Amino acid sequence: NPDDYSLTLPVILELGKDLSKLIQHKTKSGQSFVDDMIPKMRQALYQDIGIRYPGIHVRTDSPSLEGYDYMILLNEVPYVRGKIPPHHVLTNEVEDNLSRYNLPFITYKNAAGLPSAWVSEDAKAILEKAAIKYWTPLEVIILHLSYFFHKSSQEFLGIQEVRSMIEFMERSFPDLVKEVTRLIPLQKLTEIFKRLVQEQISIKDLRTILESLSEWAQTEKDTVLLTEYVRSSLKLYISFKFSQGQSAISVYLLDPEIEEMIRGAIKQTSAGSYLALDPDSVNLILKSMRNTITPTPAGGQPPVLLTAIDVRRYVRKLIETEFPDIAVISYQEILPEIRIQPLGRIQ
Amino acid sequence: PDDYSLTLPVILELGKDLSKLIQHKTKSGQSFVDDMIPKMRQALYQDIGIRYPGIHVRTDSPSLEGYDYMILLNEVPYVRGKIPPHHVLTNEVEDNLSRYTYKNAAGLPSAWVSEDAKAILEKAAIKYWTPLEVIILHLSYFFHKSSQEFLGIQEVRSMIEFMERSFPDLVKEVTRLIPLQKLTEIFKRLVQEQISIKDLRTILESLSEWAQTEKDTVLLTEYVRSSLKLYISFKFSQGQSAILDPEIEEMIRGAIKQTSAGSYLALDPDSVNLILKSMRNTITPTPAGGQPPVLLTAIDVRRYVRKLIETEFPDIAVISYQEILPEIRIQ
Amino acid sequence: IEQEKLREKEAERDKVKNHYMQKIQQLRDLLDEGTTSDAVLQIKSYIKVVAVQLSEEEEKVNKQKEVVLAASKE
Repeated sequence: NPDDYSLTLPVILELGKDLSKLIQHKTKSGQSFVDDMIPKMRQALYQDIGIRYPGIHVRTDSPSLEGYDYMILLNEVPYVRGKIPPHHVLTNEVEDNLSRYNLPFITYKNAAGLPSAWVSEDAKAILEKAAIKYWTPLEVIILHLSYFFHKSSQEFLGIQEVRSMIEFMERSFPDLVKEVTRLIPLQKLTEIFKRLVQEQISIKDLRTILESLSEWAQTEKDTVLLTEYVRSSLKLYISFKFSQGQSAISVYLLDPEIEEMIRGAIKQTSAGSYLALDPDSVNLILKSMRNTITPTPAGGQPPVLLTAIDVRRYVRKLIETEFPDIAVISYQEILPEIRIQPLGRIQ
Repeated sequence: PDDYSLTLPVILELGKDLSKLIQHKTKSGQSFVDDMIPKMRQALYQDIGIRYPGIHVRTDSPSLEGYDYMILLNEVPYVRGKIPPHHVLTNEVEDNLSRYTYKNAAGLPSAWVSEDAKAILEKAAIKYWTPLEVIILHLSYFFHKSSQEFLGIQEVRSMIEFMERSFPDLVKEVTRLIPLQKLTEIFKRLVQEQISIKDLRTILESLSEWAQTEKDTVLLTEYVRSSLKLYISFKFSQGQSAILDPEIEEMIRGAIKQTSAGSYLALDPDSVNLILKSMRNTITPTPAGGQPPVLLTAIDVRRYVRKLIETEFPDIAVISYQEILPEIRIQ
Repeated sequence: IEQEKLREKEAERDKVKNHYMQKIQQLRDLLDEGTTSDAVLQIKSYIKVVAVQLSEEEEKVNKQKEVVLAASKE
């Protein structure tokens, strides 16, 4: 009825005409864009991150786009535009490889955690013979949406979805849930989940999170310290995420002078410990950041930063602004069986 | 539609060859998946008082070779494994290798011998393990060393409500004094030191005596230990009577800090070397697959000792004077 | 006699100071070695322990400096 209210549409994907005709047809594996690929994206995200992401509204034939351009909308507001080179597919291959078979490469780094190497799409069987995986431009859209939903956790974890997952949990763990909701109010619990998924910490393993809450919230009602204790009880997931299956984890470290000047950050005069810190140092550390970083390749994940226990979150809150692709952890969030390889000396 | 999914507790990934092996029956004709895993669960429950969940088997892992295996804790892999092809794991005496090596986990034997030799080992009174039985042993070591994540509050509730079927007024007396979270914490503090909680009755009687008077969880755990004299003595003396330095005892009076809700090890750090240096030069190596010897402490400092020495020698049991039967007989 | 007390207290503070800097150096050199997380957690806990002993020694030194200044103002 045109005389009611309407609910805000979360995520809209506009296409120009050529992509809208391209999503008509089946792929090599015969799959539909709308009926197979998007749901499989959602399920894979749910296995990766503990988040139920909403379904996607795709509108064809945008007035505002060329035919090989696409746009993504947050809450009926466009968020970022994209382009696709015509008749090219995106696979991350080293410049060495891009010239070791004599194929074209077009450098176009479309978003930040995505490959930057476009090769003419007639070369597909060549890349299959060379055992190089390539992505359909539709699969490129899928990858860019996935990067969105990783980077845009914050806007989709509000209180009603937290309630929905807690009420799913009640079916199995009702007295645990009742203890948790005696200890933690629902808004503050949602805040804890948000501050977890800030650093790409999955909350798929709800059981361990709830157990750690029911331990630690016996005493402490600050949301952020409880988030820290949840991290320090997710040692196993953090170690598997960042040490990538090895005997060892290869991280960066701080300088202890930096650690002992981030004891400067204390703000006991205010309720929260907001940042009381020499303004120049936001360059002064950060220069030594920029000359230290290894550029990870685009399909993997960045090098890790290992900090002292109490200053992990302040480091992450500082360095997300330019480098959202840093995971900050501290000593308590890894297994004390792992050997840590000291290979940054950042002063 | 889409919904939520529950975290799967224990997933066992198999390579192709093990996945073909688990189709067929074993030497005594009983099944890996339908008998041996349930029998492992039943034996674990009989030994320690813990209801472990059923086991999620995926065959044909892309990421493992065919005699390789992987174990997942909450859909996060915990340790990878290997099996030498066509070998069975039989602890030998090393000289045997020339009268007739892979240490897999730190409580598994390190001697794989080619599997054709079965009648030799049966005649020679040598116990052998199927590689399936080796998987069973490594899973058992997992669940011993990973008790803590399977004794949570809802399982404690389930066992309490099983108890209510028989001892409901005992249960109500216990839960009038003690919240369920603190009871689960007591159970965790018990099963940290591999103290079984199968015998719920004696634990509940000790609780219903002592929790009239004491509301600290840790003293109540100590009193449950001191009421499980019989179980501790039978575990540790192996049915015998007789199979530590005062200066350390008189320097652990240093560790009185109790200003906050808990206690605090308040000690000159260097003593963490003073115990350990003498510790390694005192220990008897008990035969691989046996029971390490047992450490006797003063009554109020037992937990501090156990918390201290677990880090390098996790499989050595700290007890104190009150926790043995009162009739059983280096620094 | 108060100068001798001051020497006593400054020696008793300086032994603790030397131990604390030894612990800091051992922290730093086991960070440089590539030890495990057990080692660093335990040494940080023991540093948090010996911080209180260092602060008690500093407070005793401040009291003794008070008394020595008072005896000088005699």
